[PDB]
Amino acid sequence: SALTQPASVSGSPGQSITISCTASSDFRGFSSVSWYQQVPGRAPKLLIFSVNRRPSGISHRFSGSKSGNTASLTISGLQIEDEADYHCNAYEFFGGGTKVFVLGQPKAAPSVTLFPPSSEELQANKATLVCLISDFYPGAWKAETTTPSKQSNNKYAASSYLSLTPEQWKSHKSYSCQVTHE
Amino acid sequence: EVRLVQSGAEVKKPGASVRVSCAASGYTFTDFDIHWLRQAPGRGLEWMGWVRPLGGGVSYARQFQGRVTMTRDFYIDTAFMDFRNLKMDDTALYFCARMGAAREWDFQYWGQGTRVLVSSASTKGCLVKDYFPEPVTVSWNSHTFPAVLQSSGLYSLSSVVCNVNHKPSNT
Amino acid sequence: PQEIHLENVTEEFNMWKNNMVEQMHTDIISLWDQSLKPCVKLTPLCVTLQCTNVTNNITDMRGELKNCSFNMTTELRDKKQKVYSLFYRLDVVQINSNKEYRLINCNTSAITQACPKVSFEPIPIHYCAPAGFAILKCKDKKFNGTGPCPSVSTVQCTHGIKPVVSTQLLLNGSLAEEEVMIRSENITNNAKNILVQFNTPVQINCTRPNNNTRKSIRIGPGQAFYATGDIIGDIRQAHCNVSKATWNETLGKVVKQLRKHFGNNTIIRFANSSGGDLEVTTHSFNCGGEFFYCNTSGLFNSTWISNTSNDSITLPCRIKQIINMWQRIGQAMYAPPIQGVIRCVSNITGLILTRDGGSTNSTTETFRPGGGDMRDNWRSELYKYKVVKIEPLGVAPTRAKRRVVGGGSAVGIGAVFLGFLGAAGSTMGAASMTLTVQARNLLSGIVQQQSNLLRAPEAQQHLLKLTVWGIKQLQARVLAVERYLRDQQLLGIWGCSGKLICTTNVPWNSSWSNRNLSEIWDNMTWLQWDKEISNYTQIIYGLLEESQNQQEKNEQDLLALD
Amino acid sequence: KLTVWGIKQLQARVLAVERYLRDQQLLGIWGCSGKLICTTNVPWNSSWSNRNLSEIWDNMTWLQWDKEISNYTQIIYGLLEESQNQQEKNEQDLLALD
Amino acid sequence: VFLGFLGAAGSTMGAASMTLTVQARNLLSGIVQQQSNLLRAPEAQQHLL
Amino acid sequence: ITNNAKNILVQFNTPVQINCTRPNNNTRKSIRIGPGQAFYATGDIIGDI
Amino acid sequence: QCTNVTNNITDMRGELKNCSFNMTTELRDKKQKVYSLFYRLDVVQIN
Ligand SMILES: *[C@@H]1O[C@H](CO)[C@@H](O[C@@H]2O[C@H](CO)[C@@H](O[C@@H]3O[C@H](CO[C@H]4O[C@H](CO[C@H]5O[C@H](CO)[C@@H](O)[C@H](O)[C@@H]5O)[C@@H](O)[C@H](O)[C@@H]4O)[C@@H](O)[C@H](O[C@H]4O[C@H](CO)[C@@H](O)[C@H](O)[C@@H]4O[C@H]4O[C@H](CO)[C@@H](O)[C@H](O)[C@@H]4O[C@H]4O[C@H](CO)[C@@H](O)[C@H](O)[C@@H]4O)[C@@H]3O)[C@H](O)[C@H]2NC(C)=O)[C@H](O)[C@H]1NC(C)=O
Ligand SMILES: *[C@@H]1O[C@H](CO)[C@@H](O[C@@H]2O[C@H](CO)[C@@H](O[C@@H]3O[C@H](CO[C@H]4O[C@H](CO)[C@@H](O)[C@H](O)[C@@H]4O)[C@@H](O)[C@H](O[C@H]4O[C@H](CO)[C@@H](O)[C@H](O)[C@@H]4O)[C@@H]3O)[C@H](O)[C@H]2NC(C)=O)[C@H](O)[C@H]1NC(C)=O
Ligand SMILES: *[C@@H]1O[C@H](CO)[C@@H](O[C@@H]2O[C@H](CO)[C@@H](O[C@@H]3O[C@H](CO[C@H]4O[C@H](CO)[C@@H](O)[C@H](O)[C@@H]4O)[C@@H](O)[C@H](O[C@H]4O[C@H](CO)[C@@H](O)[C@H](O)[C@@H]4O)[C@@H]3O)[C@H](O)[C@H]2NC(C)=O)[C@H](O)[C@H]1NC(C)=O
Ligand SMILES: *[C@@H]1O[C@H](CO)[C@@H](O[C@@H]2O[C@H](CO)[C@@H](O[C@@H]3O[C@H](CO)[C@@H](O)[C@H](O)[C@@H]3O)[C@H](O)[C@H]2NC(C)=O)[C@H](O)[C@H]1NC(C)=O
Ligand SMILES: *[C@@H]1O[C@H](CO)[C@@H](O[C@@H]2O[C@H](CO)[C@@H](O[C@@H]3O[C@H](CO)[C@@H](O)[C@H](O)[C@@H]3O)[C@H](O)[C@H]2NC(C)=O)[C@H](O)[C@H]1NC(C)=O
Ligand SMILES: *[C@@H]1O[C@H](CO)[C@@H](O[C@@H]2O[C@H](CO)[C@@H](O)[C@H](O)[C@H]2NC(C)=O)[C@H](O)[C@H]1NC(C)=O
Ligand SMILES: *[C@@H]1O[C@H](CO)[C@@H](O[C@@H]2O[C@H](CO)[C@@H](O)[C@H](O)[C@H]2NC(C)=O)[C@H](O)[C@H]1NC(C)=O
Ligand SMILES: *[C@@H]1O[C@H](CO)[C@@H](O[C@@H]2O[C@H](CO)[C@@H](O)[C@H](O)[C@H]2NC(C)=O)[C@H](O)[C@H]1NC(C)=O
Ligand SMILES: *[C@@H]1O[C@H](CO)[C@@H](O)[C@H](O)[C@H]1NC(C)=O
Ligand SMILES: *[C@@H]1O[C@H](CO)[C@@H](O)[C@H](O)[C@H]1NC(C)=O
Ligand SMILES: *[C@@H]1O[C@H](CO)[C@@H](O)[C@H](O)[C@H]1NC(C)=O
Ligand SMILES: *[C@@H]1O[C@H](CO)[C@@H](O)[C@H](O)[C@H]1NC(C)=O
Ligand SMILES: *[C@@H]1O[C@H](CO)[C@@H](O)[C@H](O)[C@H]1NC(C)=O
Ligand SMILES: *[C@@H]1O[C@H](CO)[C@@H](O)[C@H](O)[C@H]1NC(C)=O
Ligand SMILES: *[C@@H]1O[C@H](CO)[C@@H](O)[C@H](O)[C@H]1NC(C)=O
Ligand SMILES: *[C@@H]1O[C@H](CO)[C@@H](O)[C@H](O)[C@H]1NC(C)=O
Ligand SMILES: *[C@@H]1O[C@H](CO)[C@@H](O)[C@H](O)[C@H]1NC(C)=O
Ligand SMILES: *[C@@H]1O[C@H](CO)[C@@H](O)[C@H](O)[C@H]1NC(C)=O
Ligand SMILES: *[C@@H]1O[C@H](CO)[C@@H](O)[C@H](O)[C@H]1NC(C)=O
Ligand SMILES: *[C@@H]1O[C@H](CO)[C@@H](O)[C@H](O)[C@H]1NC(C)=O
Ligand SMILES: *[C@@H]1O[C@H](CO)[C@@H](O)[C@H](O)[C@H]1NC(C)=O
Ligand SMILES: *[C@@H]1O[C@H](CO)[C@@H](O)[C@H](O)[C@H]1NC(C)=O
Repeated sequence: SALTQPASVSGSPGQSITISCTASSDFRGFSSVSWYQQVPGRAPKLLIFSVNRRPSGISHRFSGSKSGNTASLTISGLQIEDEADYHCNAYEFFGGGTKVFVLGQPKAAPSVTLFPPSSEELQANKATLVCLISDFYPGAWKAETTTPSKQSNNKYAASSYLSLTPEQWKSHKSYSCQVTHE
Repeated sequence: EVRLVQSGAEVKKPGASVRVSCAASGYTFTDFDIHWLRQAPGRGLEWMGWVRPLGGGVSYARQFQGRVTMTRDFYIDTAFMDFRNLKMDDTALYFCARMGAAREWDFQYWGQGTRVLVSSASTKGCLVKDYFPEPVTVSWNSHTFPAVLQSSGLYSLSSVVCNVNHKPSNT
Repeated sequence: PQEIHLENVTEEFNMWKNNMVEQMHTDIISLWDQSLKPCVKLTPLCVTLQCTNVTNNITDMRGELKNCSFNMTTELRDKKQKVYSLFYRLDVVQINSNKEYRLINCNTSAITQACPKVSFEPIPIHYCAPAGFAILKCKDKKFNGTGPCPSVSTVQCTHGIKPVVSTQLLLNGSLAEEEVMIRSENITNNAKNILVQFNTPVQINCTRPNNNTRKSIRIGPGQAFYATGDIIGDIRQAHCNVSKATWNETLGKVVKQLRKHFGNNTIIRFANSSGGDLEVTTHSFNCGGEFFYCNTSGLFNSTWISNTSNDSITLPCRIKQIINMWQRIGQAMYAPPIQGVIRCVSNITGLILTRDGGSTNSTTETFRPGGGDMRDNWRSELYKYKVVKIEPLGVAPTRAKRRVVGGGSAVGIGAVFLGFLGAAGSTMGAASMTLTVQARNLLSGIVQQQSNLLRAPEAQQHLLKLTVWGIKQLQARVLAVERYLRDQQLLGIWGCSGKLICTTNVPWNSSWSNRNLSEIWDNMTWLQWDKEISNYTQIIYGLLEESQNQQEKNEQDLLALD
Repeated sequence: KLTVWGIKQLQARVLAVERYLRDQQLLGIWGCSGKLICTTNVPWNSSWSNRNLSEIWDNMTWLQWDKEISNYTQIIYGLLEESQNQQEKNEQDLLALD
Repeated sequence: VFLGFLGAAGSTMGAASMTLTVQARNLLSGIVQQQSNLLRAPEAQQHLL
Repeated sequence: ITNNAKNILVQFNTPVQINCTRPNNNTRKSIRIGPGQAFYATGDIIGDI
Repeated sequence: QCTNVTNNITDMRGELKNCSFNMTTELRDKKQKVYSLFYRLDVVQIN
């Protein structure tokens, strides 16, 4: 990363927030910038090819200007469709991405459903405690970490596992799990 | 109607030297240069190389010298990228893009991408059976949770509302 | 040739968007197809070959040459003939101790043989502009690629450019003056190529030591195919010899200039070709009728940083006979063999480099020579030119008014005339002193029988018909007439038919310009004047065309009406 | 199309226009735009011909006349094009200049 | 009340004689909006053709 | 209209839409028949005739 | 040499034919036996 980008940004819907693109003290001929809106894990979308020019399929709310060695992108009338990973490139050099956060959204209680080890599970002398954390928002063994993923009902769902011993599961009368949200 | 089509997801042990195809359609392929970009899950986009269709000229990045090689074929309007001696650090998603009509360093068209993961694991690999690689097909009577990555590399998951078909087993 | 130097003219042109390079490009490509179309076609030569390696002692000599016998047709349809020939390794591919070999283009494209009589030698050709157009020539020795040229002149046709197809090294080009030039559209962007121009020529000696022979085997009625015969003498490689002292010295001139853009103390390394087809990877050039392909790794392995035998450099060069110039699809040419030993000696006047790129900055910089496109061979010579069309109808306000409707001399030695378009940098008053200079040149030859006087010789265009330039001339002479008669038609409605300067009764509105008569005519060029009035020039042309000169007609005859 | 005489006609009709507009362009700089006969102020030098007005116009064909003046016809066309008709323009508007 | 090109073809000889520059503009070159000669200026249109 | 030899041309005021199809799902087969020359022939027909 | 395309004849009187011919190839000496399909209107019978 010859340049640098802000780690995270946050703002309320409808508010204008700016993004920056750093420049090194040894940069040469920094005269053009193109910004992209990359859906997390999908193909990037070109927001503005030149410093100020915009393609046809891109909305008018996206804008960009350059002052000295810093390139600035400003969003107006923010919506949730706009939330994605953003990157500013100068020639071949790119950036580490700018995380976006939209405030706010009501929280949700985790639909925790823990299931005891199956009959065939303990037969192989391998104990496995499975705990499912679904229908919880936002995305965040007494007495194996899975990152939460989006769902169709605009909620996140994760899971947790534990490799245990049947002799250790039969020595203790019971087990539980703690899923603290916010 | 211009769109770039990439190859499918592939898994390989270190030193396997995978090649990726980028199909071009809807425009005169022999005009614009094709670029290979790779993005890690916890990193930003990285530029690997550009190769133009007329003459095959190609410029490769300093760190990929002796490791990568790119070519193309005019008859199939496709540019290829040979990445030899792949390493554990180089696992990420590989994108091939085309510069916009403005001829500045901007990318107006991209591809769906290919998934290249390098690891050391056996190809053979309700409660889930060890089903490595990651893709599974869950069905009830002919709510699913994501999988977890253990230290061994095997993937475990759970499905609550089976006989999940396994690609390595071909049930 | 008449070249005019313009005083106080600062006209800039952009080398990369210059339209003159693409016209020539499409011009050479069209010219090639017009020469190969009448030549014989080798459609029956796409036959399974049975090749035996040419007589050679294998010490590794890994000869590319093959000796292939094929069942070829003859003058009669029912008869055949078994004849042999020689083909390099690059022309034949294996089709699954003689084995079966196939010509490389048979699976992709048809092939046609270049006529033996036509010569591929580059000759100088000048490109001129049609009557009513002008070409501006920069005369700045230190001229950058894009930007203002402080000293600009004008010329009818450019100095002839020898069209030399060269991939990695420009050949027989125009030398730069003083320091070598490093012209680039954007030196920071690696995608654009880096064109260089030399001030001191680097001589190069290339040969094909193999004393081949030509064998004409009739393959059709009135059609004859030319194949290589027995090779007399030692089997040797085609090589190019360049003196190392001179190449080391010139390479030191290019590396010095490059530091200005990237810094005084930085690592400037030179590397080899990083990939591509055989064209881009090697110094593909034509000589004596054949087409060499020289690995240039010995020229481009060096490392320069900060400051501080007499034998030549030799280049292993391959030779190919089946080629597709300019990466065209569906076409291929077989160059006939050249009997005897051939020698080449040319001048190296420029290179086409490339930026390496990479994530690291200010650590190391390597330049890789490349020949991605043939257009960059034309930008190396058409950089100092630009095409402009002259517009002779410039309006301006003056207190003079139309002769009343009711109403009804120096003989020479005018001083210091500037020639055609010479008054473009002088004041509007001084420029208005010379109007017949342009009016002579708007139509017909600008100078010395420039165009119309030339098209008079017979059988030049008749024989030419529509081939090549024949259609170029008709479009250039018809457009000339259409632009001249357009201004006269503009006058015919505007009055002033026979007058270079006419004043007609039309009020000049103050909103078009707030400057007074003095400041406008005291120190302004007509070029700057046309810019400010450009927003209103169309309206002036509408009020002046009818209200000024058709209201008169309706009133002028009413006045005499019964 | 372009077969045979088709290209012969375009070269014959374009050359016709180019020669007609050449003379009119020669007049446009020389004055006399709409006039078959125009007299403009230019002195006739005696070195071009020593014959008097009578002998020239009494018994001479224009063909014989073009032969003797052929050596000087180009110079006449240079003095008459600007000194005769462009000096007027520079003076004619100066006369009405503010 | 100008009638445009050839608009005075149905009006009286006196009224039609009032507009003569209308036709004289259109006798040569494009009648309207760069109709012909202005168009043939783009490059490689007819050269390639 | 009285002479039968001349055709009778009609012009509609309301368009009549027409739907045409070739239900056979043919396939293209390019078999090279010459150098640089390729002939296109119909292949296997998928589906009902 | 044509063979009627695979069809159940209820009359279906298919115009389509399936014809194999000795066609040339990239090389002059070589040949190839390839097939194709042609409608009834494109081919005529040669006795
Ligand atoms: C009376 O008037 C009627 C109304 O005008 C006439 O009806 C018209 O009839 C014509 C055919 O004669 C139809 O044209 C064809 O329509 C096909 C279906 O169109 C679909 O796609 C349309 C556009 O989609 C593109 O653009 C949209 C955005 O606008 C974009 O979202 C989308 O992703 C895509 O980029 C869409 O508008 C339609 O609703 C449909 O969805 C269309 O497929 C046809 O294209 C074919 O064929 C034409 C003509 O032959 C070719 O020029 C095209 O290149 C393409 O040909 C394909 O096969 C070739 C074989 O030679 C290949 O060489 C081509 O490369 C190509 O292969 C394709 O796939 C490749 C693989 O990716 C691509 O690389 C290629 O690019 C190609 O995509 C054609 O457009 C009209 O649509 C129809 N009208 C209407 C309103 O539908 C009627 O005919 C008139 N009467 C008479 C007697 O003529
Ligand atoms: C390396 O590559 C970069 C691009 O990748 C090149 O940068 C281009 O440089 C040219 C020349 O300076 C630029 O052209 C100019 O663009 C202006 C518009 O953008 C700027 O100015 C506006 C305000 O005017 C700002 O709002 C905006 O943010 C930018 O700062 C034009 O205004 C210029 O003039 C135009 O408008 C006037 C209006 O009157 C017209 O009269 C002119 O004719 C003209 O139309 C001018 O066009 C260009 O924008 C830059 N970017 C791009 C993407 O091309 C470098 O030049 C290049 N080389 C190096 C660094 O050596
Ligand atoms: C100028 O450009 C040239 C050509 O691109 C560059 O040189 C390449 O350089 C390498 C050495 O760096 C050459 O080496 C060749 O290696 C081939 C295969 O071995 C490679 O891979 C194995 C493992 O598979 C490694 O152990 C080995 O070290 C190599 O990395 C050999 O097969 C080659 O032999 C070939 O030629 C002989 C005849 O000479 C044939 O009989 C063989 O069948 C085979 O064709 C060779 O040993 C390679 O030739 C060069 N070519 C390539 C592929 O790029 C230069 O580095 C570059 N710069 C300069 C300054 O010259
Ligand atoms: C040049 O053309 C001549 C023919 O005009 C070629 O001679 C022929 O070569 C073929 C093999 O390619 C011989 O075929 C033989 O067929 C028998 C079976 O019948 C088989 O058992 C043999 O192994 C072989 O395949 C053929 O007999 C022979 N002679 C003829 C046709 O009279 C000659 O090889 C060609 N030379 C070239 C292509 O360089
Ligand atoms: C495609 O071409 C091949 C030849 O390359 C054809 O094969 C040949 O077919 C002919 C008949 O048309 C055979 O002729 C036979 O000759 C004997 C007498 O010698 C006669 O008694 C038989 O009744 C028959 O006429 C020939 O032997 C055969 N094979 C060869 C030449 O090797 C093939 O039929 C062609 N397919 C087509 C046209 O669809
Ligand atoms: C290429 O060959 C030419 C001759 O064909 C060489 O020119 C000679 O240069 C030497 C001095 O270096 C003179 O003494 C000879 O008289 C020159 N030859 C002739 C015929 O005049 C040239 O030096 C060679 N250059 C390279 C790089 O090989
Ligand atoms: C280009 O030429 C250079 C020599 O100037 C070649 O370098 C050699 O190729 C041989 C194989 O025959 C290798 O064994 C050598 O190691 C190569 N040289 C070096 C310095 O590594 C180079 O391979 C040639 N490349 C091409 C594409 O022709
Ligand atoms: C470029 O020139 C250098 C020498 O300046 C070459 O270096 C050779 O390196 C090998 C070891 O790999 C040594 O054994 C040789 O002795 C070196 N050459 C000399 C003349 O001493 C380098 O290989 C050259 N590269 C190319 C591509 O030609
Ligand atoms: C115009 O050019 C002349 C030289 O021909 C020079 O002497 C004069 O100073 C220049 N004036 C201006 C305004 O450029
Ligand atoms: C032929 O080449 C071989 C390579 O080993 C060499 O030993 C032999 O002396 C050479 N002989 C001749 C006659 O060229
Ligand atoms: C096949 O090889 C032999 C021996 O090298 C040679 O004499 C003959 O000409 C070759 N070609 C043929 C038989 O077509
Ligand atoms: C000749 O080249 C070498 C590097 O190969 C360089 O060090 C030396 O300075 C060069 N000669 C001169 C006179 O600069
Ligand atoms: C050389 O480098 C020095 C120090 O950076 C700088 O001051 C000077 O301008 C440079 N001179 C040249 C000729 O590049
Ligand atoms: C000048 O003419 C324009 C119309 O061309 C008119 O609108 C304006 O009022 C006039 N006067 C001034 C002072 O601009
Ligand atoms: C108008 O001309 C006068 C005299 O040259 C000058 O002093 C004045 O500044 C000019 N004003 C404008 C607005 O052009
Ligand atoms: C033009 O030149 C005159 C001197 O001849 C000077 O007084 C005036 O300020 C100049 N104006 C401009 C715009 O250069
Ligand atoms: C030309 O007119 C435009 C508005 O149409 C104006 O913005 C521009 O400044 C004007 N330029 C000149 C030189 O009058
Ligand atoms: C006539 O004009 C010529 C120049 O055209 C001049 O040399 C000569 O002296 C003039 N007078 C006479 C009497 O020839
Ligand atoms: C000049 O004209 C007069 C009267 O016609 C004639 O007598 C005389 O001989 C002529 N002389 C010359 C030199 O032409
Ligand atoms: C021309 O004709 C006249 C009679 O009309 C005669 O007097 C004169 O001598 C003739 N001159 C010549 C050169 O014939
Ligand atoms: C024409 O001029 C040449 C000298 O240039 C002279 O020798 C010749 O006699 C002249 N002929 C006439 C008819 O004046
Ligand atoms: C085929 O066609 C015949 C026509 O008699 C019909 O009776 C029969 O049922 C059909 N069968 C199929 C499988 O299409």
